[PDB]
Amino acid sequence: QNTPWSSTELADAFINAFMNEAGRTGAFTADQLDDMSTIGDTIKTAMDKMARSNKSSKGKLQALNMAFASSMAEIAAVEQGGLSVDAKTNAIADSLNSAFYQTTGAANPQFVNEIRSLINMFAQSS
Amino acid sequence: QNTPWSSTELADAFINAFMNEAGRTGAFTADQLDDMSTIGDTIKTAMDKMARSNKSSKGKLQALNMAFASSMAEIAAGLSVDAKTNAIADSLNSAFYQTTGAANPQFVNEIRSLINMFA
Repeated sequence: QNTPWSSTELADAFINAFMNEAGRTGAFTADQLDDMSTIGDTIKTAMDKMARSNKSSKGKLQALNMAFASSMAEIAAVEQGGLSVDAKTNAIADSLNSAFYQTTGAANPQFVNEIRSLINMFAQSS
Repeated sequence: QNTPWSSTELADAFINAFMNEAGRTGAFTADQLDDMSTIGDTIKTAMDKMARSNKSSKGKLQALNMAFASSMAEIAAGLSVDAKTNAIADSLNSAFYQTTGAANPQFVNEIRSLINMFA
């Protein structure tokens, strides 16, 4: 029903809202933000192609959105520079929540807590 | 050199190796393989352009590799989940072997863990 992946426009809106908020947190280096932007742009491109094949779905956009967030988690956990992993984790979580609010009018604590766990998981292997 | 995100050619090789092995497992539907192929093609193209425009980096290749691996897993997520997950794992191992000369059980275990969290 009320998800960021109900359409390509809202899915784009989610990624763009996240990118804007990530930058405003100040928790990430310029290079880290550039890397996030690259992932976001690539995911949006994929979403656009699937939309055009007319075999797209909320589920497929949802999967690409999870891939986007998983990449964000990896950038936060792996790339060095800027603040601590704990600060980065809070920044990713807040930036995701902002994206959920701007596209759905509500938070998504289940999704965000999953990304929190994912960051910790990636952080272990370093 | 030694990892799939060491260079653009190795990152492409990883994605192409994965797609070929994914098809050979027989665990995925034609539509699933098509979507995987589209996402793979999109990422490779982005990387190829980045290399030539001098906007590439290790950070972007490693993150794009995670976007790919997480996409392949989630696109897959019909048949049983464990069978699909094992197919995703076999495809990852084959891709690591063909690009780095060895498997990467650590990476695969992370992907397994990633699948469990989202499910």
